[PDB]
Amino acid sequence: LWHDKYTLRKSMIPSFMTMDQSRKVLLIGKSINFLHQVCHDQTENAFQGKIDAAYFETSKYLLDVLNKKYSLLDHMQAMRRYLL
Amino acid sequence: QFSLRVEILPSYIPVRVAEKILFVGESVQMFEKNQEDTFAAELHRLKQQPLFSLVDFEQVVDRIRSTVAEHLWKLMVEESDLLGQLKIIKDFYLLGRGELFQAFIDTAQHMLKTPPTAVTEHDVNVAFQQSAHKVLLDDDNLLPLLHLTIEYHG
Repeated sequence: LWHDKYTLRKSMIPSFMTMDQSRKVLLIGKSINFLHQVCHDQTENAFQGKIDAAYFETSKYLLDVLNKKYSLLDHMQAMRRYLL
Repeated sequence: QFSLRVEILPSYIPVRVAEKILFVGESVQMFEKNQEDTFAAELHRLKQQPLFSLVDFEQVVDRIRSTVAEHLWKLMVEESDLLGQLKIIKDFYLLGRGELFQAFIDTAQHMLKTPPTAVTEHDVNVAFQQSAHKVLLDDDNLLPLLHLTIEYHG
């Protein structure tokens, strides 16, 4: 649900959003869409501050649900002890 | 005793949740507080959604499912003691109390090597009853619940 189903449309980006800002929305939308289905969980200058506010909160929450409900880190260490 | 339908079931609905529905209901019809109204608000809420989102349809079903299952386990073990009943099945079905059978075999032996007739069905229920008393097992409970059968004439 990460590699596909999301495409940055180069044609319909408004001029008043820089090409880098358009990759922070495609990443906040994907971070919430993936948090619901697969993870199985449910919950200008002020404009630039809104994107970053929606970034430094959603992503920081995605790791918490991915380290407490699934222990993503505890598998990396365990996948070195045995498989390596 | 209800069933499920597949030839009429919707397309986008998976069979997994369909099975979940079939169990959460039959567990009520057979079974004849706050866990009743709150869910009604949840179901009504979905009726307001202008787009059917399966990813949410399950988060309300599974909670309802886990609540009745948690409520049913409370009765199937604590109130209606399953351990005692399983302890009965292991003893008699699976020959757990083998000491009862070596005496029953010792007595009800000649009356079974002959081919079976219409009378042998009662000729053993007594011998089995003579057995439980022969091993000083005195319990009017669970004693008449055990009835040996004779598959005769077919």
